[PDB]
Amino acid sequence: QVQLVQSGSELKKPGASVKVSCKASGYSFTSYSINWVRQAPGQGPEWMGWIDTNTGNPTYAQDFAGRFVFSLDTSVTTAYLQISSLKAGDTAVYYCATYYVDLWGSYRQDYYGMDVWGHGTLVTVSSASTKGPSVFPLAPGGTAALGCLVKDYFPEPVTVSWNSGALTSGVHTFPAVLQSSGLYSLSSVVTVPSSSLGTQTYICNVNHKPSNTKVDKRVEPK
Amino acid sequence: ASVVTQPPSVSGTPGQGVTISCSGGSSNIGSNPVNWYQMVPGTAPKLLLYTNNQRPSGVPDRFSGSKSGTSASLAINGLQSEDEADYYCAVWDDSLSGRWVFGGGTKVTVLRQPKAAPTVTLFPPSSEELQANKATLVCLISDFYPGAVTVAWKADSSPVKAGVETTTPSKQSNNKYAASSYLSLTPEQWKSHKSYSCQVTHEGSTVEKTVAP
Repeated sequence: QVQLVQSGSELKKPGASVKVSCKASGYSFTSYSINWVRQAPGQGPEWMGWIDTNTGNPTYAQDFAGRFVFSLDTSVTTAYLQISSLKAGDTAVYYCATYYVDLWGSYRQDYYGMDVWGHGTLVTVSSASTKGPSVFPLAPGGTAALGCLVKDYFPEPVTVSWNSGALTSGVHTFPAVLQSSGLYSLSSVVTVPSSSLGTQTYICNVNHKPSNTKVDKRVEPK
Repeated sequence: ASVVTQPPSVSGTPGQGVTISCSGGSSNIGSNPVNWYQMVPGTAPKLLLYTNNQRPSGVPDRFSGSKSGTSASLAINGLQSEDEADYYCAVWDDSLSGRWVFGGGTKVTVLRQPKAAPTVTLFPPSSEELQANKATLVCLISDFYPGAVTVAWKADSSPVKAGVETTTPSKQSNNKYAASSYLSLTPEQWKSHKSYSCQVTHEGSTVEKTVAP
């Protein structure tokens, strides 16, 4: 059974370099090439190239030729990917891939080694360090919505309640966005009758453990 | 966008059949064999079909593939719950410099409740933030199903792109989805326009919310 074990998630500053690993097992490592593919947020995967595990010669897709380096340590049947001068656009999941060797004769060193993929290694290019969120109010008959914008914190998670936990009906706390800074921001919102806007008290309670941050923020219209 | 074109979202009730188009060009789909991949969270990407229509050991025969002219297709006949996933077509392209190219992905949902367009709420920046010499527009998107949306912003009547950050859709407690989009401005840019608009497209239909200073 062909197996590819990839190294753990990485957080690196822009301008830095990173080296990720792909440990292969279950087959003859030097008889079958390794292919590399990444997928950035939102986008479809992008093929980066392959490396001949016999000769060691790498071939790079046009768009990855330069800052990206495929290498090997055949003695531990591991393929490596190194990226230099990391950019925001390098933030992605990086996959190694090879053949269902059973279906490709005794030896194959070409770009068709795309049958079996590792679980992927997330590389996040970030200059963020531990930081508490800034909290700002969100204000706009029928129903209306008010809330709290929990802005620029790191790392996850933040917890949010309303009126000390007493208010739960119509509360929706949204999963955080990860911006290119490496900081997170999220929003939590209470849907309420419009008449309650500015006639009733709404305080959001935001706790960010890593920074020892507790913030209570009252939210009113306008 | 991607080199080969896939519908973002395809759906059916269990047992129904769906197809996923993959539209390319002469230099790719038109001349080379196509692979299909299935992406499930917590699971490595999985080869579903190779050389257009060949199933690896284990892939059920309700999955079938074909290619004609410059397009390929993935058919799933008799949708089951475990088929809910993102699907990607891929092919070698001789044109660019030689590289595999991928579609942008297709989310297949096995419908368990009626399609629901999203609720969209757009918040302007607060006085507090503007006082801090910053500005964030907040576009929140909930209760949509299937869980796929695309978000476009516009300053007055012009598209912006810059300063936009959008989350992936995430499942809610009621099995519909939520997403959010943030547009970062300067206080000046906020005041120097008549309005900003957040446009959310879901299953082909766009909903627009607008705020003004």
